[PDB]
Amino acid sequence: MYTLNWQPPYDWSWMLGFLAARAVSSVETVADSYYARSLAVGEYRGVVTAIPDIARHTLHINLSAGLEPVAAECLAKMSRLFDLQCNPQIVNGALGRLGAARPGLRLPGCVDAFEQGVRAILGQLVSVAMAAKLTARVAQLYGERLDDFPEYICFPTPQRLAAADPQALKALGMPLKRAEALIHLANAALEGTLPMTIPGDVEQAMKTLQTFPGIGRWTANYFALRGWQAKDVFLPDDYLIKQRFPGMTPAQIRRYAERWKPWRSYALLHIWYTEGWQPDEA
Amino acid sequence: MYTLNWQPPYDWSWMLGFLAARAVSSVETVADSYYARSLAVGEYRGVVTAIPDIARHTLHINLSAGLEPVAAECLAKMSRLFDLQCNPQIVNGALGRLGAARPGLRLPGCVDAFEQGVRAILGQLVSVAMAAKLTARVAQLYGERLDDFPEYICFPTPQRLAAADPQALKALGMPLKRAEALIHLANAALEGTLPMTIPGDVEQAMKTLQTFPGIGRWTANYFALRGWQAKDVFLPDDYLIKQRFPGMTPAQIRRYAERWKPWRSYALLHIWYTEGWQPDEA
Amino acid sequence: MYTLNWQPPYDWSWMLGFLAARAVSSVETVADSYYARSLAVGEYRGVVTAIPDIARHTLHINLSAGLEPVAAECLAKMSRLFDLQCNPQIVNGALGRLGAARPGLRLPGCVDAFEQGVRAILGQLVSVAMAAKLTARVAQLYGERLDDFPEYICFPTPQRLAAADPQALKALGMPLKRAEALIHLANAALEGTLPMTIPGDVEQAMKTLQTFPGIGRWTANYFALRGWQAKDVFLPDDYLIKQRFPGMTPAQIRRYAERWKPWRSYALLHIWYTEGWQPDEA
Amino acid sequence: MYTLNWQPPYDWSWMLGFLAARAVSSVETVADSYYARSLAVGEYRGVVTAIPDIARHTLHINLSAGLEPVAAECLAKMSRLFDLQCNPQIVNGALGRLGAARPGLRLPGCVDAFEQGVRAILGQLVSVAMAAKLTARVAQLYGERLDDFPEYICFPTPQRLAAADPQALKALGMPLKRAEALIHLANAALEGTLPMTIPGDVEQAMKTLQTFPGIGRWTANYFALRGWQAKDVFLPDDYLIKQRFPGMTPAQIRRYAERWKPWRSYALLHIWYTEGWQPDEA
DNA sequence: GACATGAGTGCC
DNA sequence: GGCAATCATGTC
DNA sequence: GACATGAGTGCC
DNA sequence: GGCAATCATGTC
Repeated sequence: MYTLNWQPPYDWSWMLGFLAARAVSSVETVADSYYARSLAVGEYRGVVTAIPDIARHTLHINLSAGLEPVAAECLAKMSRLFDLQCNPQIVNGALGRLGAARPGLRLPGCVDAFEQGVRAILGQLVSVAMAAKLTARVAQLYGERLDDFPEYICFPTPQRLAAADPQALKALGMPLKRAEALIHLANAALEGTLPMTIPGDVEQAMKTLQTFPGIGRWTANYFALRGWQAKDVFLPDDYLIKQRFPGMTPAQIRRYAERWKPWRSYALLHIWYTEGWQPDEA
Repeated sequence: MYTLNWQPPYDWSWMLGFLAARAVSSVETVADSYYARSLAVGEYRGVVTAIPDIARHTLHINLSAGLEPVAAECLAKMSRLFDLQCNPQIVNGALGRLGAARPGLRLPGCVDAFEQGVRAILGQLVSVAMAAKLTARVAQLYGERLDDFPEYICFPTPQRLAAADPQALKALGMPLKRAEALIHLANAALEGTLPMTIPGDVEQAMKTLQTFPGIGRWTANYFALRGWQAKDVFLPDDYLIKQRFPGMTPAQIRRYAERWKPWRSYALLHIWYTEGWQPDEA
Repeated sequence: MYTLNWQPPYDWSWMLGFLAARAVSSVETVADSYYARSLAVGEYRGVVTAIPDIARHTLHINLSAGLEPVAAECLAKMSRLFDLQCNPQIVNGALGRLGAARPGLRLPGCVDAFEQGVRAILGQLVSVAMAAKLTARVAQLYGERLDDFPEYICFPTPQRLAAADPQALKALGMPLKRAEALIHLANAALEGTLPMTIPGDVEQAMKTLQTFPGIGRWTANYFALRGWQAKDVFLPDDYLIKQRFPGMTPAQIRRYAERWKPWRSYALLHIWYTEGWQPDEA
Repeated sequence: MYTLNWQPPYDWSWMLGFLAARAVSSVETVADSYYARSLAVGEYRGVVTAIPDIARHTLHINLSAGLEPVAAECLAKMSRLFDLQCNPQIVNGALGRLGAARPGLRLPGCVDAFEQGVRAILGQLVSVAMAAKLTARVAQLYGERLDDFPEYICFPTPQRLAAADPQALKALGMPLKRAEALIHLANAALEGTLPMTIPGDVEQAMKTLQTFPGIGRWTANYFALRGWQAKDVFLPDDYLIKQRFPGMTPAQIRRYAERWKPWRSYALLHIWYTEGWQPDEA
């Protein structure tokens, strides 16, 4: 129905693949040719379906009737999720060899900063697959089911999770601390204390984010990267990243990563997805 | 040349007139058949042209090339400015009598919360046409002029204002306290403390806003109304509103306005634009 | 055994009466010729007896064996409770007529500032008689009994009250907020945040005290007066004072009392103890 | 004139030696048989003279005419300075072997926490003799000369040091952060933030102190020991202490020191004044 | 991974 | 020796 | 209009 | 009494 453009190349299989690994049952549905999920903009709700068109370098977006009133916001959330803004020539030109194997690579965003904030926290310690499980369990117990599309459920809203009983969330498979970290976030979301869009000083904002309980530096970075689509953040505390920089302390990795400014976020994605990558034999 | 929907009726004449009066020279061009303004989204920028199609309840948005990479957000920004989501048959069904004269009334949003915040501040105590002229100076001094369209210039950014010399701001025609309010506001925008989108608890967010130097309740209320497009806020401290409710205290005005919950903002605009309106003998 | 002197005149009759009215059962005992109470200084506990000898205008102080190791402090405490440093000639000479009906008048101090802090809060609203009874129940429930004097019980320490159950204190016949105020006051004392001795800037010190939940301007003033024996503070919010200055508002009473600087605390006691008194209608 | 008791044994030779090496010229005088210093309690000033009587197990105190109105507090001040409360049988029964060589060891206190605070900071990273001269300058540059004893000057008051040129102090012989440490300490003293008497939670109180500029864990430890006469603190970060535990780290020392609870303050003193001391090689 | 403890360094 | 910036431990 | 004072009122 | 909400009032 609605259509947006993007600049080639765009590695849709890599992206869909990435979203598929982390998809949340009842919330999203990922296939090799499309992506679809529940979505709530204020009191408006429905199902969004994104269908890429390679030959045309266009993305077709359909919205169920309930979302039509806020169509444009839905589109903007979709464009942030898929990084339609990216100019591969600029980024690939800057990274050189690091991104030559997958020039279509994009930064997987999100459709809602609050949701991404919840996703990032439950992503702590556990595995990608396991986090998706847990999130799926939190969506289950706290999300609203779409009247018009029963199969789908909306990601839990801030007001709902802010009222949740720490004990209940704990019961789902997380320490009490983690559950408290979630409740605190929902409240910050309600008060306007959790930046919902990228802030002017990502560094300062991430720092402030770290005063939140349950949110350490890994969570704040990963959150800025996904929740804000911050393009210049590396994840030196990341598990897989420690594996890509054998025997290197976080500050070492951070300093090494500096050579990729101002597209560090993109370099991170490349390192993550380069099987045998290893620092330069220098 | 994208297109967005709107439900009828929609009083474009009234909407353009509202924006026209507050149009900031070099930023916005307001004619009776179209709206156009410079627009900056991150590093992306250009000019936006909005053309209403009464013919079939549609809004045609044109984007210059420099904004195409972020077309989606641009459209979202416009939908918030023109209140495209509004279902007038629902609002007027609630306001009844009060909105029967101008059923096509809409809430004039903004295209950026920070900009709107700056406008709210520079709108304090002075006349409408005055705030406009004054704001245009600020835009002229701290704005980034477009290369694609030289005639236009982008609204100041938070980093540019956060770094402004207070006195230099004062010299433009405002007290120092106001020049300082702007600077604080920009900082808050820089570190993610100024909610850029409507928060879950508008009351709470407004309370917090009032702790900002230069921001009192009238400014908070007004900011929430236009900056977040909050639909249920009234301005009992407004100059004109006080005239509409002869000899009533803010609390009394607010008690009275409760009859229009949950659409107090619409009620507010109708009362603002209804010369000679007076309260019932309730 | 121990002896401390004073400068005449001293209205022991009044001093003992005042104290007798506010005496806490099991804690203090007030006769017409002597005063006595339980007393703890660190881990040193015992009973103190003070017998004033008008004839030789000296104060007889006897100490149970348990306090002998910290005798001097016990002495300094009795001297603050009885204001033996007072030079009646300097005060009665700076007050004129106000201090004539009883020039022996002394500022009734306290034996421990935390204790006085508790007494100040429990003294809120209720009569002097009820405050006493209420304070008696707090002592009985959290107090420390002296192994050598089972009739006597030590006033609750911060360690016990800081750990107290809000509902337990409430059950003694006080609002939940008052109980919460006590618990907080205790924590401050544990943390070292409650001035246990008169601070250089009583004004600033009191202002800070008012940020304590449950402590308003009245409690702070009365606390400064009794707990720090600050000699220049008035109680313009005091109920009885309000009646001594009919028609006047807090600040007017406060503007009037400035005439008695820097001995406003004494003036307060005098105006307090003169049923007739009334201001001079300027 | 006034007499205070103490329990044997009491190493007066050592005590006076400790105070003599830290004696501030113009403030205090120390001799083989007595101690004497300026003393200010409110607007009352004068000279205090302490003379020990070994025959009677007593300390004789003499006050100059200007301190008589507050004699008892003066006495209490001397008692805290000379640790008259100490029961050597208890401390030695606990320290065992460690204090067997000088069972008359006492904890040298102070006559005022603020002063002690100032001395703690002025003694940072310098020799006892230098801190003495340095403090001496500070005393003369901001003190209160006694009219009845011209060569004696009262230690600077918090108000006087609060309102002091941060450069003038530097001039006397200290860094910039050094003088700012004083000025801050003074303000804290003016508003009642610096505990003047031992708090119920020494650990927590010290933690807060470390948030004071210029006041680190060492000063906070040494301040608790001398200014509050806390009896169970230790100084693992002390230069001399480190050498008494060759190699060991602040945490290891700290842990070995626990064997002396609840009298670590005493253990410390014995270790400071026992040269060839070294822990059990075990 | 978040978080408090503790321990290098290393500079005014 | 106050004080900012890392690492390495060790529960939750 | 923001923003300190200061009062009233009403409900803990 | 504490305290939040509310209503002038004077200043910038």
